[PDB]
Amino acid sequence: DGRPLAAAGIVVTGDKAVNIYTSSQTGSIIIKLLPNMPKDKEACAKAPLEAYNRTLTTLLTPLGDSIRRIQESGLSQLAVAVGKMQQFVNDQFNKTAQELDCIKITQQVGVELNLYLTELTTVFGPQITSPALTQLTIQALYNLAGGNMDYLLTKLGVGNNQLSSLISSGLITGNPILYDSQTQLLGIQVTLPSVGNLNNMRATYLETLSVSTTKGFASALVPKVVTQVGSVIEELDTSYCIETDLDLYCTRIVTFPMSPGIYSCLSGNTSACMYSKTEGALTTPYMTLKGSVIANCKMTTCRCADPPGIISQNYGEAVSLIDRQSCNILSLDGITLRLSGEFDATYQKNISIQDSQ
Amino acid sequence: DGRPLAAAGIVVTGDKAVNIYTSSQTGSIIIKLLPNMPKDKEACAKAPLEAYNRTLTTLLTPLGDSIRRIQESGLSQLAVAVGKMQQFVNDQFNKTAQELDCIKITQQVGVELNLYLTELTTVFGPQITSPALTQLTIQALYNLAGGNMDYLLTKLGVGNNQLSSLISSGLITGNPILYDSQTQLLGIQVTLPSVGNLNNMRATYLETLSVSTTKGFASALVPKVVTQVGSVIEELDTSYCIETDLDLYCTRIVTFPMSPGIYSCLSGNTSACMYSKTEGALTTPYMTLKGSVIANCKMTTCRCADPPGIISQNYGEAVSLIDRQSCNILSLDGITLRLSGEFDATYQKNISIQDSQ
Amino acid sequence: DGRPLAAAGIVVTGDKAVNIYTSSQTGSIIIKLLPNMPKDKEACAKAPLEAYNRTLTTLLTPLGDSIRRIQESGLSQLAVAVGKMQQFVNDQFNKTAQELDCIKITQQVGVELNLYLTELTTVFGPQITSPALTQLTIQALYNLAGGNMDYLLTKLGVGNNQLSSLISSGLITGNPILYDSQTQLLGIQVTLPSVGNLNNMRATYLETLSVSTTKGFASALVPKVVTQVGSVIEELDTSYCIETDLDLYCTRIVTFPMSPGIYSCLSGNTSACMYSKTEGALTTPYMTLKGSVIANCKMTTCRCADPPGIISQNYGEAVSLIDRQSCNILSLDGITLRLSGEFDATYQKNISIQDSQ
Ligand SMILES: *[C@@H]1O[C@H](CO)[C@@H](O[C@@H]2O[C@H](CO)[C@@H](O[C@@H]3O[C@H](CO)[C@@H](O)[C@H](O)[C@@H]3O)[C@H](O)[C@H]2NC(C)=O)[C@H](O)[C@H]1NC(C)=O
Ligand SMILES: *[C@@H]1O[C@H](CO)[C@@H](O[C@@H]2O[C@H](CO)[C@@H](O)[C@H](O)[C@H]2NC(C)=O)[C@H](O)[C@H]1NC(C)=O
Ligand SMILES: *[C@@H]1O[C@H](CO)[C@@H](O[C@@H]2O[C@H](CO)[C@@H](O)[C@H](O)[C@H]2NC(C)=O)[C@H](O)[C@H]1NC(C)=O
Ligand SMILES: *[C@@H]1O[C@H](CO)[C@@H](O[C@@H]2O[C@H](CO)[C@@H](O)[C@H](O)[C@H]2NC(C)=O)[C@H](O)[C@H]1NC(C)=O
Ligand SMILES: *[C@@H]1O[C@H](CO)[C@@H](O[C@@H]2O[C@H](CO)[C@@H](O)[C@H](O)[C@H]2NC(C)=O)[C@H](O)[C@H]1NC(C)=O
Ligand SMILES: *[C@@H]1O[C@H](CO)[C@@H](O)[C@H](O)[C@H]1NC(C)=O
Repeated sequence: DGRPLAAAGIVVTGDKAVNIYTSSQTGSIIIKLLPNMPKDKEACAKAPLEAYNRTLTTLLTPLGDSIRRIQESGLSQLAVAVGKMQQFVNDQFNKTAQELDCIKITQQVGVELNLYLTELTTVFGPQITSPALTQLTIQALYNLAGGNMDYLLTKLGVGNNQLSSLISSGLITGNPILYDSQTQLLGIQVTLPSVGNLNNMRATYLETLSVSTTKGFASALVPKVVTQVGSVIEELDTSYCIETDLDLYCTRIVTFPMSPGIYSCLSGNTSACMYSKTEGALTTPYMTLKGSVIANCKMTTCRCADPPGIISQNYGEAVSLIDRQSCNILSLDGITLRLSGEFDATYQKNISIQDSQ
Repeated sequence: DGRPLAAAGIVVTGDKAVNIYTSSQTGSIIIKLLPNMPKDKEACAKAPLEAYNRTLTTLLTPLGDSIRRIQESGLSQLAVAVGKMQQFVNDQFNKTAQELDCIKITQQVGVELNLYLTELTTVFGPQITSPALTQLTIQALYNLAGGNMDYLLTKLGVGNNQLSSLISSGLITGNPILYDSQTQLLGIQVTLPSVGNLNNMRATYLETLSVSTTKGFASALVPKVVTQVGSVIEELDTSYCIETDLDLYCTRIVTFPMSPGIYSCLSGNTSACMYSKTEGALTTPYMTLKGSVIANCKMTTCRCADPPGIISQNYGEAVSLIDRQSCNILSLDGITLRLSGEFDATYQKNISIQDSQ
Repeated sequence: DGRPLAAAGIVVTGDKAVNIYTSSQTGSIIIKLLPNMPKDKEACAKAPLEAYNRTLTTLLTPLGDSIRRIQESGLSQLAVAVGKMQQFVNDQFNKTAQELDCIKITQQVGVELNLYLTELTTVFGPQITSPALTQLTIQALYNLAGGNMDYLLTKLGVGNNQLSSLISSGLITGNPILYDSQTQLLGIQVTLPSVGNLNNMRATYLETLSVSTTKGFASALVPKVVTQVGSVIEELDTSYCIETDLDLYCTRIVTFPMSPGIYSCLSGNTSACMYSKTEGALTTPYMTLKGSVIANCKMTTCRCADPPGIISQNYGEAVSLIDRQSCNILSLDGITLRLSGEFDATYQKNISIQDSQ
């Protein structure tokens, strides 16, 4: 649509793609809670494994239960000394020899065992923590697509330029359907969608400030969201769509035709537009948008606190932009928005080993 | 309601129960961050404990802070050698004897400790992580109910058939209200609802495809949601209800009467139904629904690329109901949708010990 | 607004402040996954470090991947025995000596290393888990504001009495934008608002019960949400606002004027109020509210099961409140709610060390 209509008081808040989808595809992820241990060097490993396999059931038990409830619905003489004493220390040192191995080995098994639990909870946290559907971690999906993400999406329908969008959409969800307390096995059931992107159709979001022109009583009449494919341009009933920043995942596409004037305006012309005054006294002659503020500097007073100055707008402008680069600290008769700022920080740890005696 | 009206163009997207609820019940979970240690074996335990108790405060300090901020508002001669040498290795080995014990005991205490923290954060993750109200993990609800779930639900009003529903609802939440940094004590305050299920009442969500019948311009006129108790059938104002898959958790029940024609239609008859044509050119003739895709295959070609052949229909039917069995790949003109798919995967870890000497 | 209109059937569900906001401020967190280790005492720490630095990549690799995808778019003789024997046990014990140290040190480096991963995932869980925008944990904000929470809120705009609110708002979000697998460095980009609290303006939520007065058909006509600055009282279009419990974070303040009758009513007068009867047969004559229930105890028989009694209002009252203090178990012809009740429990762990020999 462009923004010549900006001068008409019509501000474009957003433009987005449109797609039809279905939660038809499906999949299952079967988690193996007890890691695959090496053959027999367990006598040592038995210690930590127990602690682990314990919290494990201390954790999952409830999740399991719920799953159920839901589903239901003398040189010669003394020389003897050297004989014994010598053989003895050998035996002792040997005990100590391997006695240092078990420790050395359990030491490692525990740590590895511990890493796995936090890894596990990090990845399937949602599922581990609730019986209902839940968003899937980026890790989970990936594993599910056996590291071959290119493959999965292609099956799903979207391209890379729709991954985050898809993710945030909250369409790819999963849930715990099985928990073998004895084998320590967890069965999650993912649910993917089959997005089918329409084409060359884009929904466009519209917002309107109280412009004067006709009079400071003016406020153009247009819909909130309109879609269009070619010359057609009808009002889109978004009620049937999940709406991400970039895409619009709709189950259906119900729409409505609009006055000929409306079309005429929204499409290049400005005059066609029909203002009016439903607005109340208290309505604010400015609005926020993408970390910026679009305001009818004529209707009020655009005072810029940082670069001192009044941000005025001559005729033809209809509405000013005011953003990070134009001004740095706006003030619109009552409030004071700060249009710029930063913060940096680092998160890190310093380990401190305590020597011993 | 049934589906004779499917012939009329009235597709029924869903049926759900209805219950009034009140966030009146309440509870408090008081966590003890430092595990109950055994009395005396400490000297060894102090090392790991310190580290843990350290990160504990590193994690909870901020959370603690916010809570405040929020609330404000020679046979004889050489024989001697054997005497000393002997007694000596005895003492030394004995040192090494118990010196191998501490290492063994802390080795254990560390792992147990470490596990408890990831357990702790998995269970009370939301709470530990934000001062506001947050969904309760299944594990926490359970603990709170002292393992006796049957008891709790009984008090909340619901039965097992509503457990998943409730959890999904988001009505059961908790928030931190206490954090003794010295004692290492965390105080969560749970808030449970008091759902009182209405009886024999059921809301039914309706949707409508552009049927022809009257002319390919047709499209029945009916509410989007209607509740009913026996012969009574009015429009439901869902604005006052958390909407779960199987249940509707409302705070009130606001409804409106409908045209006698409407009641006639929705209730068996089909003739009473009054169509119209408010739809626009771009409105798609096929909606989507739980994996399948209902569509007016009369209104557009429904080619199925998998088992080939046009899914057709004719007279009396109204709309096709392309299912997964029926077809594996729809093609409603311009947009091909997968209606079936699958994926499986396994999550498991292979520990890999290292040896010593 | 008060409650003299409570006699008119107008119940006030809530009162909230109003503020303008703009996601203009921005910040960046840069995590260091591998802790700062001590100089050359690694030989020992190398073992656990390996495991840790492994699971790290195991975890972050997908996240790192998605980020890319998105961004692309004989006294003399035997005396000799004592000579060697003695010297030997010395050397041997000494090995055992320091062989007991590495085990002591890695014992620690492990636990520390293990905690930092769960801490890390606890803190930047959302960010680690998804490439899209996600709520920031309290611990992250804190860190970002260098422990100096007061300064931050000052820059953002709200006061301490708006922290809880702000967090809940969900306006403060962050998202990964960089994962240096080699250095093991994560790069989160936070986004904070710049709420500019409007002043003395307040949005008042209104709801109405079917009062009789006129007749058990009455049902006053008033908006759902009205704002008011001084004597002005127009209807608010909350459409443009995030709605917290305490605050209303809007992007704009659209409003509409209301009949002079309306104004007259809402502002003290009761008569001016224009009732009607759009209500259906099935509409309930009582609502729920913050753990209590406002009801027309004249329309239905209000009976308190617990403290027995027939809660009943009287001419001019028009409605009743029924608190926890008032009653414990309310009964509204059909349903019974638990206006009160509690639960308490504790969560804690008991470590059980295993002895050795
Ligand atoms: C490694 O070096 C960093 C330097 O950035 C150290 O960071 C500092 O450590 C303190 C203590 O953990 C951090 O937390 C503090 O917590 C108290 C709560 O009692 C709070 O009042 C302080 O405001 C602060 O948040 C602190 O953020 C941080 N300070 C600075 C100037 O960096 C880190 O501790 C070192 N690693 C280790 C293990 O010591
Ligand atoms: C981990 O702990 C679970 C907890 O039960 C163990 O599972 C039980 O195993 C015993 C013996 O194999 C069975 O009699 C039980 O029926 C199992 N389940 C329950 C609930 O008791 C599991 O064997 C443990 N795994 C390891 C390696 O120790
Ligand atoms: C060294 O040898 C033994 C073994 O430790 C000592 O006798 C006690 O034995 C019991 C049972 O194992 C242990 O609980 C005690 O700790 C041992 N005491 C000591 C001091 O270790 C014996 O007393 C020791 N003798 C020498 C010379 O060190
Ligand atoms: C865990 O760490 C906390 C924080 O350092 C310790 O708390 C201190 O405890 C001492 C003794 O009770 C008090 O005098 C201080 O006032 C406490 N400081 C804070 C900030 O609470 C706590 O004692 C440690 N616990 C253990 C078992 O090590
Ligand atoms: C942690 O693991 C990563 C990946 O396994 C290691 O990264 C490699 O680092 C070497 C140099 O040390 C580079 O030559 C490789 O190209 C890196 N590979 C990848 C995939 O990044 C990293 O070295 C490990 N860090 C430590 C301290 O062991
Ligand atoms: C600690 O005691 C409680 C008793 O209420 C018990 O339930 C719990 O299992 C014990 N802790 C451990 C780790 O067993």
